[PDB]
Amino acid sequence: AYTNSFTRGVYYPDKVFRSSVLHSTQDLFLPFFSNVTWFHAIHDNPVLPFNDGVYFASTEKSNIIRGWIFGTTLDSKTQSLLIVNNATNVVIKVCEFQFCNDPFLGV
Amino acid sequence: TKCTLKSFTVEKGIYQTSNFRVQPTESIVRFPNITNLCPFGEVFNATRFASVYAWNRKRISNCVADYSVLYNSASFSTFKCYGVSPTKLNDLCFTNVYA
Amino acid sequence: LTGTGVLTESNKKFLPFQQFGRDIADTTDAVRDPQTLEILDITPCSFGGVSVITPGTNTSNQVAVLYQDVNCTEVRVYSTGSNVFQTRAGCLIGAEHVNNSYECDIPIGAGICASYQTSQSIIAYTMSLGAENSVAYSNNSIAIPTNFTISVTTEILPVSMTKTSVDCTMYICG
Amino acid sequence: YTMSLGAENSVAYSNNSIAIPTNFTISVTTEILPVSMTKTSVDCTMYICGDSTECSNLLLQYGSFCTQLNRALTGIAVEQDKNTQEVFAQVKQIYKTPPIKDFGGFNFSQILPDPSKPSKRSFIEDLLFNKVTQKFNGLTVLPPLLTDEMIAQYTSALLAGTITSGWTFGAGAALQIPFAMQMAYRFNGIGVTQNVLYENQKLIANQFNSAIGKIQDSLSSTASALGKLQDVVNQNAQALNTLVKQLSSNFGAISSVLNDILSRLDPPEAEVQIDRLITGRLQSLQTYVTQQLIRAAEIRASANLAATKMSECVLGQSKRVDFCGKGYHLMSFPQSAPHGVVFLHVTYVPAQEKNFTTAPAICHDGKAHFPREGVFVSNGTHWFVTQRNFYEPQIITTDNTFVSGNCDVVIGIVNNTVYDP
Amino acid sequence: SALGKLQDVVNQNAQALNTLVKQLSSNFGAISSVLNDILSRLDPPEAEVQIDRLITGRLQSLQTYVTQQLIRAAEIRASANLAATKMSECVLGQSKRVDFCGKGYHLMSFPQSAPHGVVFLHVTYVPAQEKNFTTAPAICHDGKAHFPREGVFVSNGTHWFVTQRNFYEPQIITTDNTFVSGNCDVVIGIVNNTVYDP
Ligand SMILES: *[C@@H]1O[C@H](CO)[C@@H](O[C@@H]2O[C@H](CO)[C@@H](O)[C@H](O)[C@H]2NC(C)=O)[C@H](O)[C@H]1NC(C)=O
Ligand SMILES: *[C@@H]1O[C@H](CO)[C@@H](O[C@@H]2O[C@H](CO)[C@@H](O)[C@H](O)[C@H]2NC(C)=O)[C@H](O)[C@H]1NC(C)=O
Ligand SMILES: *[C@@H]1O[C@H](CO)[C@@H](O[C@@H]2O[C@H](CO)[C@@H](O)[C@H](O)[C@H]2NC(C)=O)[C@H](O)[C@H]1NC(C)=O
Ligand SMILES: *[C@@H]1O[C@H](CO)[C@@H](O[C@@H]2O[C@H](CO)[C@@H](O)[C@H](O)[C@H]2NC(C)=O)[C@H](O)[C@H]1NC(C)=O
Ligand SMILES: *[C@@H]1O[C@H](CO)[C@@H](O[C@@H]2O[C@H](CO)[C@@H](O)[C@H](O)[C@H]2NC(C)=O)[C@H](O)[C@H]1NC(C)=O
Ligand SMILES: *[C@@H]1O[C@H](CO)[C@@H](O[C@@H]2O[C@H](CO)[C@@H](O)[C@H](O)[C@H]2NC(C)=O)[C@H](O)[C@H]1NC(C)=O
Ligand SMILES: *[C@@H]1O[C@H](CO)[C@@H](O[C@@H]2O[C@H](CO)[C@@H](O)[C@H](O)[C@H]2NC(C)=O)[C@H](O)[C@H]1NC(C)=O
Ligand SMILES: *[C@@H]1O[C@H](CO)[C@@H](O)[C@H](O)[C@H]1NC(C)=O
Ligand SMILES: *[C@@H]1O[C@H](CO)[C@@H](O)[C@H](O)[C@H]1NC(C)=O
Ligand SMILES: *[C@@H]1O[C@H](CO)[C@@H](O)[C@H](O)[C@H]1NC(C)=O
Ligand SMILES: *[C@@H]1O[C@H](CO)[C@@H](O)[C@H](O)[C@H]1NC(C)=O
Ligand SMILES: *[C@@H]1O[C@H](CO)[C@@H](O)[C@H](O)[C@H]1NC(C)=O
Ligand SMILES: *[C@@H]1O[C@H](CO)[C@@H](O)[C@H](O)[C@H]1NC(C)=O
Ligand SMILES: *[C@@H]1O[C@H](CO)[C@@H](O)[C@H](O)[C@H]1NC(C)=O
Ligand SMILES: *[C@@H]1O[C@H](CO)[C@@H](O)[C@H](O)[C@H]1NC(C)=O
Ligand SMILES: *[C@@H]1O[C@H](CO)[C@@H](O)[C@H](O)[C@H]1NC(C)=O
Ligand SMILES: *[C@@H]1O[C@H](CO)[C@@H](O)[C@H](O)[C@H]1NC(C)=O
Repeated sequence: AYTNSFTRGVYYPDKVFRSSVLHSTQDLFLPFFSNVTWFHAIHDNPVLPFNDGVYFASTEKSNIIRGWIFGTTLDSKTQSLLIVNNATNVVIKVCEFQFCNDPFLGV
Repeated sequence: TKCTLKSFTVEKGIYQTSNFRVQPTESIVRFPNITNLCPFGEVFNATRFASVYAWNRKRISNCVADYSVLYNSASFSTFKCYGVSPTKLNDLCFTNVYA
Repeated sequence: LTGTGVLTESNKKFLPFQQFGRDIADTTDAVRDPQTLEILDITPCSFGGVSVITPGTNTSNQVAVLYQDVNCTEVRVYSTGSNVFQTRAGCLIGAEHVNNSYECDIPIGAGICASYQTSQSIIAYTMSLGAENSVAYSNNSIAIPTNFTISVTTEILPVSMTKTSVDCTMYICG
Repeated sequence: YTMSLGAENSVAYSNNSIAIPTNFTISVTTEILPVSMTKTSVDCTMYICGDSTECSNLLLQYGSFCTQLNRALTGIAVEQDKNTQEVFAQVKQIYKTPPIKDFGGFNFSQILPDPSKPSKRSFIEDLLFNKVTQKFNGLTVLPPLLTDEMIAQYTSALLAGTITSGWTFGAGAALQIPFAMQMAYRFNGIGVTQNVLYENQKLIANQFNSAIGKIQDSLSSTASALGKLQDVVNQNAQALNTLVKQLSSNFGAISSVLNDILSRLDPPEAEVQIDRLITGRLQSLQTYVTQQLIRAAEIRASANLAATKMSECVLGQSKRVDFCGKGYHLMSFPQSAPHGVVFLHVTYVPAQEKNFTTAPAICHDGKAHFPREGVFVSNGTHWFVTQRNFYEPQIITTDNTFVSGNCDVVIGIVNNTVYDP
Repeated sequence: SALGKLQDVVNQNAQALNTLVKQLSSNFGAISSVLNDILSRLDPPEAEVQIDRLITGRLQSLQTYVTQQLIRAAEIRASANLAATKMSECVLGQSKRVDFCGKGYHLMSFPQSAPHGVVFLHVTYVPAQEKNFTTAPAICHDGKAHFPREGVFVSNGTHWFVTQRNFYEPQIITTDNTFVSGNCDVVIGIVNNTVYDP
């Protein structure tokens, strides 16, 4: 499934304050009105390409989505960034983690 | 006006000759209120370094360093900087640092 | 980051990660004080053009100073007293303000002109546009000249300019 | 699509048919001319080397490059006030219309300054001012010598002179004349006998008032009215905005910010990078000044045209075709506008025509009779002589025609009789 | 100061040349403004660089001079075209264009040469003295409205006369001064008088 990204995906290109100005800058942005793949978590957690950068979006009411894994093989053979947000603690690690065939966290 | 027109005679009229600018009375020097030292001692004079393929990265934070005793040191066979002069270094309060 | 300017209070709500602001010209607009987390605007040390209104040195060495597009507030020798006249062109110091209008002599701007008059000094005034002369208009009255004058006027027009020629090779690499 | 070049309209030409208008319309058109442009001034030293002693010392190696650009911009600013003076300050006095505005039925309340309002400005001028729309960075704007109020006073004096004295106030002293008689002269000046004005004085006055009302409506509704002055303002704003933006360019330097170079590079390299920025910014200033000089020459030419129209259109009556609007020029009225002038051209335009049979001359006793003024027309039974620009048939008499030559010479001469009073 | 319009032009050209000459003293980043002092001191690998800087600066100065001269020449060309128009329609003819050939009603013009320019002596007719006369757009005789062929009707308080617009010269109102058009019930402000029939 795909949907329309419309005008989402705009971020501050740097940490310089600007006001009342139209500034033209070239960077890695999400193209306007592009197609974004819609994934479901009901009743499906595949591995997606990262390419040159990924735009991510989520809608929450009970904090179902709790982390991200980035890498190439995700099998302890290379370094893979692991980000987990558990209640109030954001944890970032770059260890050579040995991941399960289908990584998940239980309640 | 005489200097602006490069003449000791000024004809009748109105001339734009200079610009009024208030001059500063004192200088204002502002830096973060931190009185700590850098770990450069244990980074340069470390007991063992890492292999080039496994190059080690050491972030630094909240410290002050004097690269003049390093530029003046014959121990360092190579000291070359790009985008910033190695001499004028204790002026610009550095922002990010990764050794 | 170095510069010259007046540091003033601001109402610009900088984000926690933003340290410097910039103007249209990409110059520094404001800074966050590294010791006290407040945002201070940097306004270049108030400035403006300085023009000298003077009669020729064959008449007098007294001058008036026009500070362009400034208030008579922020303003070695020339002080900020005696005759100070605020005009829409700026703050004029040294010229006496005269209520009587005259034909414009040394133009200042925004309707204000200056001249050297009376013991003599530089005066500033609102320039006259001409004498006021109403027309005795009515629906049944016409004025017809009974006499005339033959006048001769002089109109001078440039036709040519000096036929200069530049030896570019000898000039650059003589 | 392929653009049309206008409607196709053949002319019913023949060797013995003339179309003479039987009715007319008084039209008012709006011609907008730039007179002046923003009196910009550039502090070349602060622009290139703002609050930098080292940069200024390096700039000193370029000699007079700075002061000659200040000189060029000063010359431009001065000639802008010369342009304003040439266009508006063409009257030696400052006349003022009397309270009685009974100008033969012509309503001028929408062009003469409203007494109630503080500044002497007409309703139309108020409409015009509502249509035309770096601070700490060297670039300054000088005020004009003549304020908008003073320009309004000059236009009021010129309008009052034109209304109360016709063209006499321009040549010499203002000689009062009833406005209807002024219009009688204006009609005689275009080949229309003055009796046409007096017979149609109420109709002409109503047509003029309606034309003024339409001008007010057009200027109060259409937003693309002052497209010639707004374009000039936009060009000057764009030039200044481009000049300001040029400060952000590197021109080959490591950074456009002079203070960031000074705090980072040693003199042997900082001087080189500053030399690159100075060269780039000086080239930018020279480009700006050259563009301003060319635009100023265009503005001066436009101002000279505006002054020519003021003198030969408002102060007099123009015989130059389409110089003062389409049609036969009667009069013009000046109005001020931001950095420009608006002329309201009142012209005579033929409205309705009939096909009449004509002849170059009429034979009576063998002599060839030619009209002193007008042409011969026939409605099919009788020949008449009438003025060229308005159908008004008159009996052919010895006071309308003259004799020259004989009937055997003129090609197309017709036989008739000439009445002898 | 009467000839300032031409003297300023001369001064501008002299000033431009003086500025150009002064431009030879600028370094433009070179070690010296004197080309011979660079040539006698530096080897080609550095002398060529210093000379390149001086050439760039002097060529930019020449281009600035030439551009200013082209703009000034265009202004002079427009002025010359105006002068030729004045010669043709002012000296060679008689101008009906208001204030084109001086203030007043143009009669004639006389050319005079001047250094790098032309001076026109404009001889014009200017009304000098005026009187307040009562006027009327038309005169009734037998119910017809009589209008002047040229000039206007005036009254000195007892008699109506017709006179040329630009000079008071009252004449008896006759059928050779007026013409008949329409009737008395149309013209607003028409007055009663008599028209003499020779
Ligand atoms: C018309 O004006 C001219 C001059 O503008 C008058 O000529 C002068 O008249 C006065 C007395 O009337 C003499 O004293 C002068 O010597 C005359 N000057 C010249 C050059 O002749 C002329 O008199 C005026 N005519 C009328 C009828 O007013
Ligand atoms: C001349 O025109 C003006 C405006 O077109 C007239 O003023 C208007 O008069 C009417 C009543 O006659 C008022 O209802 C309007 O409000 C007036 N306009 C304004 C802007 O106040 C004026 O009366 C006309 N004069 C003559 C003699 O016709
Ligand atoms: C000539 O044209 C004018 C208008 O261009 C005519 O005036 C109009 O006449 C109609 C009917 O007579 C009126 O309803 C309008 O109000 C008039 N207009 C104005 C502005 O008053 C005029 O009648 C025409 N005359 C001839 C002989 O054709
Ligand atoms: C051409 O014009 C003449 C002049 O008006 C017309 O002649 C008059 O026409 C009217 C029409 O009602 C008569 O009442 C007059 O008695 C006529 N007078 C004379 C002296 O003929 C003539 O009719 C017009 N012809 C056309 C075809 O329009
Ligand atoms: C205009 O009138 C004249 C004379 O009234 C005409 O001339 C006549 O032409 C015929 C034709 O050859 C001759 O037989 C007559 O002898 C001529 N008359 C005279 C007095 O010489 C002339 O032809 C007429 N033209 C038109 C166009 O009608
Ligand atoms: C208006 O002008 C007429 C024409 O000259 C004057 O009439 C003459 O006035 C003179 C005055 O000396 C008498 O001698 C003549 O006899 C008058 N002639 C006629 C035919 O009346 C008339 O006086 C002038 N009016 C005024 C008020 O000066
Ligand atoms: C000009 O003269 C005519 C007649 O000579 C005047 O017309 C008279 O006007 C009165 C007033 O309405 C009528 O009672 C008469 O019957 C009219 N006369 C005729 C012959 O019809 C006219 O009023 C005069 N105008 C002026 C300004 O004096
Ligand atoms: C998104 O996908 C649909 C069909 O899969 C396609 O028609 C549409 O053009 C795509 N959007 C864009 C921006 O290409
Ligand atoms: C989240 O996980 C980290 C890693 O062990 C742990 O230290 C922290 O207490 C956890 N927080 C919560 C709220 O579970
Ligand atoms: C390393 O040790 C030497 C002396 O053995 C000393 O001179 C040098 O400054 C030290 N380097 C640092 C970074 O402290
Ligand atoms: C001053 O002006 C007078 C005339 O106005 C002149 O004669 C004199 O030579 C001038 N002197 C100087 C020094 O300009
Ligand atoms: C100058 O400042 C005073 C108050 O500080 C103010 O009342 C006045 O209007 C100002 N004038 C101008 C020209 O800014
Ligand atoms: C000018 O006139 C005003 C009255 O509007 C008065 O207050 C002021 O003092 C006068 N100034 C001089 C110098 O006469
Ligand atoms: C004159 O006749 C032609 C014949 O077709 C006609 O087209 C034209 O409209 C007529 N002129 C007028 C003013 O109607
Ligand atoms: C005018 O044209 C018609 C066309 O048939 C012709 O018969 C007639 O002779 C012409 N008249 C003149 C004077 O050319
Ligand atoms: C005409 O009358 C007016 C009325 O005030 C007067 O001012 C004017 O001077 C008179 N003209 C002449 C020439 O006397
Ligand atoms: C001229 O104006 C006067 C002013 O009172 C008036 O009485 C008279 O009727 C007017 N006449 C005309 C023809 O307008």
